[PDB]
Parts: sequence; C-alpha cells; structure tokens
Amino acid sequence: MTPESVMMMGTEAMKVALALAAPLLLVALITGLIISILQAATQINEMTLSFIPKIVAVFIAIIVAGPWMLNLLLDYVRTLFSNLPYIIG
Amino acid sequence: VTSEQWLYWLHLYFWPLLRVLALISTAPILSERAIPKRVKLGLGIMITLVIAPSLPANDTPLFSIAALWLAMQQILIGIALGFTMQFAFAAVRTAGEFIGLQMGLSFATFVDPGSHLNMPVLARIMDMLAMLLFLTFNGHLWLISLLVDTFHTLPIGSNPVNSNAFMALARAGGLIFLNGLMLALPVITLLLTLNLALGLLNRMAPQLSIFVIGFPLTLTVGIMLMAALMPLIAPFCEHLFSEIFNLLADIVS
Amino acid sequence: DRLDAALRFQQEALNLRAQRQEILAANIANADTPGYQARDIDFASELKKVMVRGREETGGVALTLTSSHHIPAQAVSSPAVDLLYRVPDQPSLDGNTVDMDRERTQFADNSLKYQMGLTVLGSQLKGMMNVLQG
Amino acid sequence: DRLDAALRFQQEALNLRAQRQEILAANIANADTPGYQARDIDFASELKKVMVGVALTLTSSHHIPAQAVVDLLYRVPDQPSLDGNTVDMDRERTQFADNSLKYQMGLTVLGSQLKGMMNVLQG
Amino acid sequence: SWSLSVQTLVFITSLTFLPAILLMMTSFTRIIIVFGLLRNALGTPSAPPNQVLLGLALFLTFFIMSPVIDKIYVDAYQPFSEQKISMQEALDKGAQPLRAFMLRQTREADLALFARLANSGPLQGPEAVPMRILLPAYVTSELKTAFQIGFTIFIPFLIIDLVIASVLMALGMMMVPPATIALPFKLMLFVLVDGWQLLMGSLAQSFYS
Amino acid sequence: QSWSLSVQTLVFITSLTFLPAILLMMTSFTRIIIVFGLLRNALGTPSAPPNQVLLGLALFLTFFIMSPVIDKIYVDAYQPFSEQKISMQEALDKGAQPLRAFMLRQTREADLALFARLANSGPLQGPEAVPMRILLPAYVTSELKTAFQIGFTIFIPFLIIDLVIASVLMALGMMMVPPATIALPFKLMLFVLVDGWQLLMGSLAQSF
Amino acid sequence: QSWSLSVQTLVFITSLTFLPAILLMMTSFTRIIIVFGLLRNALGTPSAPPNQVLLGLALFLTFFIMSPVIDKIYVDAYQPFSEQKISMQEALDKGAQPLRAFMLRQTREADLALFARLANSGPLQGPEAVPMRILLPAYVTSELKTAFQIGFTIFIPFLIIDLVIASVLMALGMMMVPPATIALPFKLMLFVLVDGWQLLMGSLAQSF
Amino acid sequence: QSWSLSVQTLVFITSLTFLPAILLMMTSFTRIIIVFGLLRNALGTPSAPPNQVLLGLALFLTFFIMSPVIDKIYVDAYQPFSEQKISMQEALDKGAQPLRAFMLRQTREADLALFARLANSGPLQGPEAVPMRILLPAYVTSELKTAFQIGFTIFIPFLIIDLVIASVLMALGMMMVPPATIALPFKLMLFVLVDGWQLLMGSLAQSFY
Amino acid sequence: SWSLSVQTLVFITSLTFLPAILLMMTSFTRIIIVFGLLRNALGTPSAPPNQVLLGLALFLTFFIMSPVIDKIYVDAYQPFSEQKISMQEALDKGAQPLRAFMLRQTREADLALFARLANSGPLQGPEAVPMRILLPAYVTSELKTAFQIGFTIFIPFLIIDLVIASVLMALGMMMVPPATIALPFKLMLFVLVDGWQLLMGSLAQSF
Amino acid sequence: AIQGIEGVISQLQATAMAAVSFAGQLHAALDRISDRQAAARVQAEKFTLGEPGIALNDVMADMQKASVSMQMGIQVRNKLVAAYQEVMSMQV
Amino acid sequence: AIQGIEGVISQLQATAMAATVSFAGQLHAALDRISDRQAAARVQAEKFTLGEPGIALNDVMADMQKASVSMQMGIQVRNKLVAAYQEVMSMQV
Amino acid sequence: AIQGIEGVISQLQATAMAAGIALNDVMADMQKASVSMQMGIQVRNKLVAAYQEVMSMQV
Repeated sequence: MTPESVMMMGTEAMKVALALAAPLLLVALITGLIISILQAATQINEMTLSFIPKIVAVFIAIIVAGPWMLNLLLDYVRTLFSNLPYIIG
Repeated sequence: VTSEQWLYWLHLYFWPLLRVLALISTAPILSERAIPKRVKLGLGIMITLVIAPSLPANDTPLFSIAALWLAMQQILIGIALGFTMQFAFAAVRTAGEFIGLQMGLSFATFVDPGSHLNMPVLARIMDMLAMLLFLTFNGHLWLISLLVDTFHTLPIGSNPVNSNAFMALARAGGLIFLNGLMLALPVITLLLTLNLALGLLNRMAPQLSIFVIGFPLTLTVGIMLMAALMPLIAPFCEHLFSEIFNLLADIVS
Repeated sequence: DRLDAALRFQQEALNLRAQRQEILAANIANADTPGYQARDIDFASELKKVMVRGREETGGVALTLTSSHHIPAQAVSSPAVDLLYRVPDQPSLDGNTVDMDRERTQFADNSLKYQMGLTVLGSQLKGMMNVLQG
Repeated sequence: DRLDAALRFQQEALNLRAQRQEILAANIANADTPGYQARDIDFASELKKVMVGVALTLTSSHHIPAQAVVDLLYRVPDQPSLDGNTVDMDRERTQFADNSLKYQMGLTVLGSQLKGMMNVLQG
Repeated sequence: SWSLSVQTLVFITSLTFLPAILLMMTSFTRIIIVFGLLRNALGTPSAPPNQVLLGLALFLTFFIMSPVIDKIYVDAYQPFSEQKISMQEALDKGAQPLRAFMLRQTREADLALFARLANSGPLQGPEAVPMRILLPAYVTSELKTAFQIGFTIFIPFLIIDLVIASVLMALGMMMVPPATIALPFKLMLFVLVDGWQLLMGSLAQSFYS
Repeated sequence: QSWSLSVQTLVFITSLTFLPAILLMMTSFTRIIIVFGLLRNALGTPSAPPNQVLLGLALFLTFFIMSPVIDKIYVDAYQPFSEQKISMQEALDKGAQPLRAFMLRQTREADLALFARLANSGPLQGPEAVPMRILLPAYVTSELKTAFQIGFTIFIPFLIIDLVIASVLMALGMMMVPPATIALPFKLMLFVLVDGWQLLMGSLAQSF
Repeated sequence: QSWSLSVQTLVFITSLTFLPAILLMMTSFTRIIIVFGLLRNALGTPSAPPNQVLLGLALFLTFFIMSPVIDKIYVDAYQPFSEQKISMQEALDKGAQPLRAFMLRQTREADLALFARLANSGPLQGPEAVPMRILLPAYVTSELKTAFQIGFTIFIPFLIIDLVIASVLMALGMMMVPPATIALPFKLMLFVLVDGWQLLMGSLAQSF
Repeated sequence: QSWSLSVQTLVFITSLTFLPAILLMMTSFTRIIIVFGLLRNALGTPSAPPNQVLLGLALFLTFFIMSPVIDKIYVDAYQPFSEQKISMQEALDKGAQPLRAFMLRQTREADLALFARLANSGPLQGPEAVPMRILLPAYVTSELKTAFQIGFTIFIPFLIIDLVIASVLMALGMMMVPPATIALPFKLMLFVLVDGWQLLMGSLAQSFY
Repeated sequence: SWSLSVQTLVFITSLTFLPAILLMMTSFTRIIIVFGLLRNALGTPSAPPNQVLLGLALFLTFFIMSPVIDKIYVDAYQPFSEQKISMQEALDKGAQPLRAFMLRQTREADLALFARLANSGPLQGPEAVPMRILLPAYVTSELKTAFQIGFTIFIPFLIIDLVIASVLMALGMMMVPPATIALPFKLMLFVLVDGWQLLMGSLAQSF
Repeated sequence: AIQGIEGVISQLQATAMAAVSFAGQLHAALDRISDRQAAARVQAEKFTLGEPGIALNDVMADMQKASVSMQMGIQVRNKLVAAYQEVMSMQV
Repeated sequence: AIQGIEGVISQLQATAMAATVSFAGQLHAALDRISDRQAAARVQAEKFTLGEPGIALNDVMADMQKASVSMQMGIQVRNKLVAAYQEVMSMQV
Repeated sequence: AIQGIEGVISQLQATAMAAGIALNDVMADMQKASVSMQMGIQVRNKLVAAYQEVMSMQV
C-alpha cells in the first residue's frame, strides 16, 4: 500500500523483465560483436552477413534457456496474483 | 401543506451536480472509461447530496441565458481542475516515452513519423506506476475537496472572470516538458555517453558496428539503468503533484 | 421565467375556474337557507386583474412555528376576488335569490370550461415534453 | 396473508349481512305458519365473534387434506296473535330494507378498497 | 403502520432502485472494474463478451454477499414477513448489516474527508457515522481498491510486450509490430498460470480479508 | 399439484428474457465466438469477415453441436410436458439433466472446486450433487480457459509466417519494408490452401 | 391450411426483421464486401474510399447479380401469391427453390459433407433434398473461402510494385528511405491505368 | 392521382434518412474528401488538418459546386410544389433530371456500359433514357477513378522533394539520415508558398466543370 | 419573438454544432495544427498525449476569444436582459464580433475565390461578406497560417538535426544514426530557451 | 447503549460549544396519506359496527377524500420514478 | 426407493448432528402462493356453480378479486425484476 | 441590507445614465419542475457530447 511497496513492485517486476530478456539480448550482442571483429580481421564488409548468425543464435537461445524463462515468468505471475489481496488499500 | 417546492430543490441540487460531474468526467482515475457511467453519475449525485444543502441556493431560472452562463462556468471550472491534474501524468508519460525512444525501442518513428507503428511501452509502464502512486497519496480525495472548496473562492452565482489566469493553465503546458527533461536527464545522459562510446568504436575499422552491436547493448543498459532509476520517481511524483496542486490553488482564485 | 410566463395565463384561468366553482357550490349548498343572496364573480375582469397584479388574499395570516413542538394554526383566508350579487329572477318569501336553474347551468358551464383549461394546459405541457424528449 | 387481514372485516360484514338477510326473508316467508317464532341474530356480537383452523398435516401425495364443515335470538313479540305467530310485518320489513342498504354499503366499501389496491399496482 | 396500499406502493417503488443498490452499495463495482481492466490488459477488447463477464460478476457477487444477505433475511425479512416488524422498521433493521459490510471495506482517509465535507461534528467511533457519510466513502474506497488491483494486474502483460520489443530490436527487425507477437504470448501466459482461478480467488480473498 | 395456467404463461414468457444469457454462458457459443475473434486477429486483418457473418455461423455451429442435447431435452421434458403428462416444474427439473451433463463434460475440476469453496459447499460426493448455481460459473471459467488455449495455438502458424518473412527480408537487406504488408497475402494463401475454415470447424466440433 | 391474415402479416414483418442476415448469408454481398475491404487494404490507403461508398457499391452489385434469382422468385412464387393463387406456405416453399439452387451452385462439396456429417443427417440422394439448415452454413463457408482466394490473388500486383521499388531504392544505397511513400502513388497509378474499379467489379460479377 | 397527406409525409421523412447516401453517391462529395484523404498523405502528416475540418470543407465545396443544380431543382420542381401546381410524384420525377444530367456528364462511358450489360438492359436509345439504377453505380465508379487520378497527380511534387532531399543526403555520405523528417518541412514550404489549399480547391471546382 | 417551444428546439439543435463552431469559426484549428506540427518536429509522435494538446489548444482558444466573448456579452448577453434588443436583432448583433474577427484573420484571395464560386458579383463592401463565403475562406486562411507557423517551428529543429549529423560525419562516424543523439539535445534546447511560453506568446500575438 | 449515552452527552457538549429533508418530506406525506386512509377505514368499520353517532354521509365523504389522496400519492410516485429514470439515463 | 430410505436415514443423521436463503426458492414460494390462491378461488367457484350448499356468491367474487390482485402483484414484481436485469445486462464493462 | 440599499442607489444611477395549496397549483409546479429538469438534462447531454467529440480528436 505504501509508496515504498509500490516502487518495490515496479523494480522487482522490471528486474524480472531484465532477467527474461538478458540471455537473448546478450547472446545476440556477443554474436554480433564476434562477427564484427571477424569482419575487421578479414577486411570484409557487408552489412547483411552479420544478420545471418544472429537469428540462429537467438533462436537456439530459446531452445536452451526457454524452459527456465517460462518457469520464472509463471512463478512471478502466480506469486503476484496470490499476493494481490494482501497489498490492497 | 403538501407543498414540496420543487424548483427550490432543483436549483439547489443542479449546479453543484453540474460542477461535480464536470470534474468527474475529466479528473484522472475518476474519468477512466473502465468505470461504468452509472457509477460516476451516482458518485456525483451522492457528493452533491452531501454538499448542496449547506450552500446558498440560487434562484436563476433554468429557462434563461443566465442558466447557460452558469452551466458554462461550472463546466469550465471542472474541466480546468481535471486537466491541470492530468498535466502531471502527461509529464510522466513524456519522460517515459523519451527514455523508451532513446532505448531504440521504436525506431520506425524516425523514418516514418506517425505511421501507425509506435509502442511507448515504457511510457505506459511509468504512466500506470504514476497512477498507482497517485492512488497511494490519495490525490483524488484532495481533488474532490478542492472541487468543494472552489465554491468559497468562486460561488455558483455568476461572478466576473480574469484573463492571464487561463494562460497560466496553458503555460502549465511548459511543465510537462520541463519536469520530463529532469526525470530523463537521470539516465538519458548516461545513455548519451554510451552512444558516444559506440561512436568511438565506429571511429575504428569502418562499418561493422552500429545496428549490429549497438542496439542490444544499449537496450540492456537502458533496461537495467532505469530499473535502478525506478526508486527515483516517487519523490519526483510528489513534487509533480505538489506543483500541480499549488498552481491550481493560486490560479483558480 | 419564459416557461413560467408562457403557462401563466391558462394556469391562472384554471385557478379562477376552481374558485368560481367553489363559489357556485357554496350557492348550491345554501339554496334552502332563508336570507342568502347568491354570489358570483365576473370571470373576465377578475382574470385580467389577477393577470396584471398577482394573486392576493384577504388575510391568510398564521401562527409562526420556530420550534418543532409549536402547535400549528391558521386563521380565516379567502381570495381577493370581488364577490358580486346575482340579480334575482322571481321573489321569494324566505328571502334568498338562489335560483336553482341558474346555479346548475353555471355549474355545468364552469365544469366544461375547467375541463377545457385542463386539456389546454396538458396539451401545452406535452407540446413541450415532445421537444425536450430525445 | 396480509391481503386477507385488510379485507377480512368487510368480507365478514358482507357475509353476516347476507346471512341476516336470509334469516329476515325466512321470517317474512313463514309469516303465516302458526306457532312459528321470529328469529334474528345480533349483528355486532356475531361480527365480533367471527372477526376474533388447524389444517391436518399431509405427509405425502396420497394423504388426504383436512375436510372443512351463528346463534339465533328470538324476537320479542309486540302483538299477541291467536295462532302463536310472533312475526310482525312492519318491524321485519324495515329491518329487511335496512339490511339491503347495509349490504349495498358493504359492497361499495369493499369494491373501493379493491379498486384502490388495484390502482396502486397499475402502471 | 402504513396502510396496505401505501406499503404496496413503497415496495413497488423500492423495487426500482435495484441496479443502484447493485452498483453503489455492493461488491459489483470492484469486480466489474477489475474485469474491464484485465480485458484491456490482454489486448482483446471484445474477448469475453460483455454479457459473459457480467454474468460471471453477478455470480461472484452473489457468492460474496451471501452472509450479508443471510443476516438481512434472518434479522429483517423473516420478522417482517411474519408480521412481527413493521414495514418502516424492516428497512432500518436490514440497512445495518449492509452498512457494516460497507464500513469494513472502506478507508479512514475517505471517511475523514467526507466527515469534513458535511461539516458534521466529531465522530469518536464508527458507530456515529451515518449512511450519508459511509456511502460515498465506501464508493471511493471501492474505486481505489479496484484500480489498485487492476494496475498491479496490468504489469506482467506490459512486461511481456517490453521484452518482446527488445528481443525484436536486438536482431534489427525494427518494422515488426510488437503487439501482434505479444498477444499470443499474453494469451499463453493467462492460460498457463490458471489465469481465472487465481484471479477469482484473489478477488474473493480481497473481499474477505 | 400443478401451477395455474396464468402462472405458467407468466413464467414461460419471463424466461424468454434469459435466452441470450443461456446461449452465451451455458452453451458452446462463447468458445466458438472467442476462437473466431482470435482467428480474425491472427489473420492480420481485424475485420475481414463482418461480425454478422461470424455471429450467424457461430449460432449455426452451436445449434449443430447441441442438437443431441436438444433432442434429449425434447424427449425428456418438452414432449411429455406438452402432452399434459408432467407439470412445468418437474419438466424443467427433468430437462435440466442433459444440459447439466453437457456442462459437466467440459468443466475443469479446479473451477468447480474453487466455486464450491466460495459457496461454502462441504461434503459434495457424487458428480450428481453439484447445484446449477455452482456448476454454471465453473463451466463459464472452463470455457474461457479452453477458448484461450485454442486461440493461442491458432496464432502459431501466422507468427511463423511473419517471422520467416521478416527474417528473410531483413537478412536479404531490405530492412525498410514493412514485413506485415508483404506477409498478409501469404497468410491468406496459407489459410485458403489448408482449407482453414473447414478444418477449423472440424476442430471446434471435435473439441467436444 | 392457409394462414389467417393476421398470422400472415406477423410472418411477413418477422421475416422483414431478418433482412440483413439474408443479405449477408444468402446473397453475394459478403464476398463482394470482403474483396472490397481486402482491396482497400492492398492499396496502402486504409480509409480512402469511405465505408458507405463501398457498402453502396456492394449492395448495387449484389442486386444486379441476384436479379435473375429475384425474377425467378417473382415469376414462380410471389406473383401467384399476390394474385391469391397460392397460399403463403407453398409460396415460400416455391421461392426457396431458386435461391437454394443459386446457393448450391456456389458451394463446395467438402463443406456440405462436413456440415452433413456434423449434423448426423442420413444419406441424401442428389442435391434435390438438402435442408436449408445444412446448406446455409456450408454456403457461408464457401463464400468466405472464395473471397479470401480472390483477395489473396488481387494482392499480387501491388506486391510486385512494392518489391521492385524497394529493390530499386536499395540498389542505389538509399538505406533509410522507406518504400511505402514512393510505392503509394505508383499503386494508385497502376490501379488507375488498368481501369481497376470496373475491371474488378466485372470480375466479381463474372465469378457468380 | 396525388398521394394523400399521410403518405406524402411518410415518404418525405423516409427519404430524409438517405441524405448521407445521396450526398456520397450523387453529389461531388465523394471526389473531394477522397482527394483530401490522399493529400494529407502526400504532405507526410497523416494527422494534418483534423478529420472534421476536412469533412466540413468538403461539404462547403460540395454545396458551392452543386449550387447550379440545387437552383435548377428549386426552380423547376420544388417551387410548383410549394405553390401547389404539382404533386409529390411529379415533383420527384421532374427534380431528378438536372441531377441526372450532372451525374451523366461526369460518368465514364465504359462503366455505364458495364452496368448496362450487367443488368441485361435493352437498347438504350440515348443518354436521356438511361435508368437511375444503371447511372448511380457507374457514376460512383467513375468518381472513384477520377479521384484516384487527381490524387496520384497531386502526389508528384512531394515525391520530387523527397527524391531530391534523399539524393542530397546520400551524395554527402550522410547515409544514416532518414530523409522523411528533413523533407517534411520543405513539403510544408511548398504547400505554403504556392498557396496549395486555394489552388487545389480551385482545381477541383474547375475539374467538375 | 416566436414561440418558446420553437426557441427551445432551435437552441438545442444549435447546441449540436458546437464542435463545428469551435473548429470553423474560432481559431482552434490553428493551435491544434501548430501543436501537431511541433510534436512532429521533436521526433516523438506520442510524447504529450493528444488529450493534453487538445485541452491546451482549448484554453488558448478561450483566452484568445475572450475579447470577442466580451463584445458578445456587451452586445448580446446584456441587452437581451434589458429587452432593448432581443431574438433576431441581437443574435445577429452578437455574431457581428465573430464576423469582425474572421474578416481580420481571413486573406483576400480565399474570399475572392469563394465569392467567384458563388457568383456573388455585387459584393463590393468588406463588412457585408455573407457567412457562406466567409467561413470556408477563413478555414483555408487558418490552414495556411498554421502551416507557416509549423514551418517556422520546424526551422530550428531541422538546423539542430543537420548540425548533429554534420558533426557525426566530420568526426568520422558513418553508421551512427543522428536522430538518437539529437533528440535529447532538441529537448534541452526546447526547455532551456523555454520554447513553450514564447510559443504561446507568439500565438497570442499571431491573433 | 452506555457508549450511546456517552455519545448523546458528547453531542450535548457540542451544542453547548456551538452556542427537514426531501426523504423526510416524502415520509411525512406517506404517513399523512396512510393516516387519512386509516381514519376513513376506522370510521367505516365503526359505522358497520352499529355504534351511534356515525353518519353514512361522513363515512362516504371520508372514503372519497381518502381515495383522492391515494390517487395523488400514486401520481407523485409515478412522476418521481420517471424523473429518477430520466436522471439515471444521463450519459457522463 | 431403497436409495430413498438411505437418503431418509442420512437426513436423520443430519438432524442428529445439527442438534441458507435461496432467491430461486423464494420465487418458487411466491409463485406457489399466487397459484394456490388462484386455485382455491377457482375451486370455490367450481363448487358454487355445481350447486353445493354452503358457498356464497359474495365470497366467490371476493376470492376471485383477491386472486386478481395477487396476480397483479406478481406481474408488477416481474416487470420490475426484468427491467432491472435488462439494465444490468445492457451495461458494458 | 445596507449593501442592498447600496445596490438600489446603484440601479437608480444606472436608470439616470440610461435616460392551502390545491391540486391545481401542485400539479402545475410539479410539471414545470419536470420540464425544467428535462431541459437541463438535455442541454448538459449536448454539451458533454460536444466536449467528448472535441477531445476524441486526433490533433
């Protein structure tokens, strides 16, 4: 009820969002950086060949860590809906 | 006996109802479409039932241009109060949308302005957070109390009016921008530095950077930055509400 | 103001019809009382008079009731109409001029004219709800 | 039912008036019977008695429900007849006319009450 | 007591205000506001059709207001029907359990504000609060509680859209709408975590707590 | 014991007011209409088939699905009531049985358990002890959940097409094009080459 | 057997109530309306022709297409009824046949089989005896499928134009130039030059 | 032969409902608003003047365009109606002729031929004998085609500006600069200096002649 | 003076056209278009909500109509009570200040075009322009004025965007999009100079 | 209640320091109409009882007046309900 | 029934242990009250037409009018309830 | 009032510059009040509809 509780609500929610999005974004960033440094080493420059492995890497990311995200988000929503009638004002 | 003078009761219960309902239809949270219309009408009716008997009853007939002037006055007062209150949420929405646009979340606006493709999701997040904070600080009760109080300052009866006062509400349009800049400032600046950092990377081997490495990094950095910046809005939320409230108190009179 | 002024003529005519019928009923009630001159009012002149200057009463004063336990009481009250005497038709030994044919003809005529006033006023009020309704 | 309590008094008065009407007409019809005593009822006392029962209990469907199933005062004679008949024409004719009038009045009152209860509901 | 005609007239007239009692004196407002907000959240403004949500809200309100209705019936309707309590006293007797139910769920701040707006004297205990103060205080408290519940409801459905947009933006697909992708995932979430049982139980507890 | 004919007429003509409510809450109309709206959202165009056509088609589908229940009601309640062999109340009680069975067969256990918890129900026992006022909201909740389960998996192929087209377009280089604009004709092609309408009706019917 | 006059006018007014449903689910209005909406979406102009203009055009096209069926109904059914030659029941039965034939001409056998199998209808010998309750949903489904086919096919030339302009812009290095702004005037020019409106209406009429 | 007063009132009030349909399918309005719907797209601002401003401006322009037709209808048909020298049926027959001529002069022959063939009409001796059922949809079709022609022609100078600005931006190596935002103010410049609105309305009015 | 019921009918009917009066007769279109163009200038099409812009334009319109409202009050509101003039002579007398304002804000070319569109040859004087010719001409003049003000607003933001892009290109960066960098600088320039208050002051001065 | 009497003395102290409604009017009108009807009914029952002094003229006139008062109450209720329905129909 | 007697003994056990309003039940009770009032008046008219002694015409008419008043009560309550339900169900969430 | 007499003299300066209850009454005032209330409701509805049409704009 108190504004401290509200702002905590937003923080924990958006940290959950950060945890959900961090693996995919970080995998894409690492793949892009690796392809870019390889291009710099080989002196190859086409703006389209960096887009190819990124999709494959990010799609594999759901294969490997997808169940973890799905279990984390469901637990968050379940706990939020269960604690809903105790943060009422 | 068995009089029950109806015109007296109607004139006593009408104009306060007009002002209360005019505030209701525009005041934030009390004007959200999710409330059924009958609930809003009943709240206005009950508030008027509580308030009106204490006020001096007016005797101007409903079939006169004076009644039209009175109705216009009540509508103006109600919409002015509600809109001045709404300005703070407008400012919060502006700050959130700008943080989100510096995230690169909606890049299609820079190339196709107003092209039916825009999602200010951060703006919505902080808008609903601001609504929750406003609910916590009981701002709506204050709004109702000030709606009641503006009578003593400005009675139902037609009273003369001023000018630059309207400018004040219009000049409040500056606040939406001015306060929005500060909220952002605590994050956009660092994001700016990040973009500057990306520039240093592009000053190296040409191409092979930006649109491939900049976007995910800046998205994650914006996310964690403003996630850490979330505790900061609440003092600024109270500052915004106080600014709107004392501006209203000073200018309505 | 405008609506009050537009409906004021027929309303006042209907009130005067009611008072005239009260007077005629009083004449009919006292039809066998010895020494009672029949009373009646000139409807048109009194209607114009009430039109120009608002309705007034002889007395109609009453005890004031500031508290909630004061006993309410009102003294005699009557309209400000001029009660004129009807010309008798034929003499009578008891000494009343209430001729029953005249009384019952005026009663029926006043009845129909009051119903006419009700019809006109109701038509006007519907003629207005028709506009307002939407 | 509350509706019965409102209309109980007038219904009982109407029924008592009908019964006393029958008794008075029986007195008129038997005027010539030698040895016949003129009988009547005291309307007020009997109305008190009627205004001032246990349906047997039905356990199932086959069980049969309970099956349902005034005091006459002699008139004081006025003239002594030789055949023992105490019926007086004038007294009972006046009583008969009065009872007819009161029966009509009771019908009027009961109809007015029912019509009021109706116009309350109509709409 | 009143005549039977007057009692019938009053009963028929009072039968008119049933929607007003349902909306301004009952648990209906919070449930309907929460349902509207949730429908706004999932991105399907016409999904459970208004009639389906209205029927569900009516059944929920009937299940929630059961003890109050029972107390009214045992204390007011039963003596009135048995000609033990007059018609003008059954209303006063039955307005008390509803008043108590409205009080418990109301808030001090609203009560203080509407005690000040009426220029009434000090209210040392809750037993001195009339209905003219409790009615709008209860209404405002219910509105605020419903909006709080809906606004904490809204957060996950916007979180999903945020992460969807960020993931789409990582790969450079800047011209893909995020709402169209997020809607099936929001439906999947609301299916997985017992979307309705948890919400139903949370609302019911929110009343009985 | 039987009601008077005036009472029967009053009750019969009053009950017709709940016909839309019965059709929506108690029958298969809700699930079909929700699935159709979700499919319209998934097609990429929000109002291609007018609401009127979808509503009529959903009504016909609901009638065809519920025809066995209607036949059972007619055999059990309508026919023996119209021949003046049973009373109105007993006819309604007898006719509530096949509809109760239909509602139970599609009811989630958790929904029924929760709504029995909220109604203070204690020793329930046989599946034939659930009252109508408890069974109905549980059926509505189960129908909403099932409709959402169907919709979110109806969404899948169109998301696949959208993602494939966007990925191909951006990887090829044309990143300034709107992928949805090019994708909509392909969504229509997929829907017409699979026989999406016929297969969707088959799936909706076989969901019961 | 002939209905009394009051029953006849009750039936007439109740049937007049169902007019939009008959127009949408028994005539060619739905297919034309769907194709018009898809075409409007295809030009990149979501609100250029107002809805009322397109609705009026679809209504007039439907009237012209259904003129032979209306003439058959008038000559065979309505005219004898208006001259008191036949009753209302047999007039309606005779008027059903031409409309039924028209709807059967434009339905797909697979959808008819689906709705027959779903409704548990017994084997039906030939098209002569197919209930209207079976034919109407099948005809609606076939109309939906045909409308989607026509719209998807229509979507092709504008897709060609968009792709060619996007490629021309991209091969010049113009990386941040959106192709919609350049494509919309050329879409309008293409539709104007081929006499698009009259050609598309003629194609819709010829398909019926 | 004249209709009764009740039937005349019924027909008049019933025909009053078709006012938007008559305005769209029989007057100039369809060509105007559609062009506006495209012009706001050419300027790069879909917001543009508000929708109601454009609609009312189109309404005023339509009234000015149909002033001669309205005057001819008022003189030939409605004046004898008010002065009792004609019936309602004859007035309806006579007043439509100037409007039919106005519709025919802007009707392309191909569309008219298409709708004849589609109605299986017999050999029409001359324009004067063309049925309204054939003239109405053909007029609407020709109206749509003409509006699209005008809109595409309007789309030209703004395309010129966009192409020039994009070429200038790319020739300087400023490849990452979106030219739409830069070229929008110059489109506003072009519409202001040339007096775009007045010129466009004059062109539309002259086009109808 | 005609019937009271007809007066009520006419009054409630004329109440419907209130958005038409606000848009076509007052200046509301000008402020709303200026706000839309300014929002398009900063690069954020949803930063202030449409509701807030509409309300700000409404308040600005109320102030800038306050002199005309006062003239209406003097010529129509007051004498309608003293009954020196009423009904006809007054409604038109009260509308006269609107005519003066719209003549002031209307260009001559639009009026000339709309006159030759109505074959009104003998329109010689400038205070007897009919409403049918005055209204659409006034609306077109307002559109032109709003577009000019929008371009004037556009100039500094376009300059800032161009400067940012030029410095990015000169510094060696060829891939960094200049919009992301230039957006916060656009905002800090807009706030620091206090763009909003001067904009409203100029709009009030713009009449 | 003991606390209720405490509250009464508190309100008396409030009055010391300091030194009807539409629903009330409607309740008063209903009570007046019901009292008139009950008086007419009681007089009618007394006349039917046979008690001396009660005249049929007065009974019939009082029943007439009671009927008129009931009809007045019915009309007031009808209008009042119509006005309430009109107010609740207002769109906010 | 055997199961019916099982249910009887179960309800007896319930009474032993013991030693809930219903709107549908209340409506059923009210409809029963109206229907038995009408049936009682009808049967009284039946017996009075058949000529059975003990039945009075005024009682017949009074009972018929009482039944009419009861049915009007029911009709008005039906109207109010249906109007309230329709207005509640015509609302949008 | 003293201020009331001030207002009277002000209006004089302005002139210088310029140079029991029956059913009949109960029902009539009852109807007049109903009419005035309906008029107020309709006028407010028109004003609210105009305001919502203005605010539902698109800028």
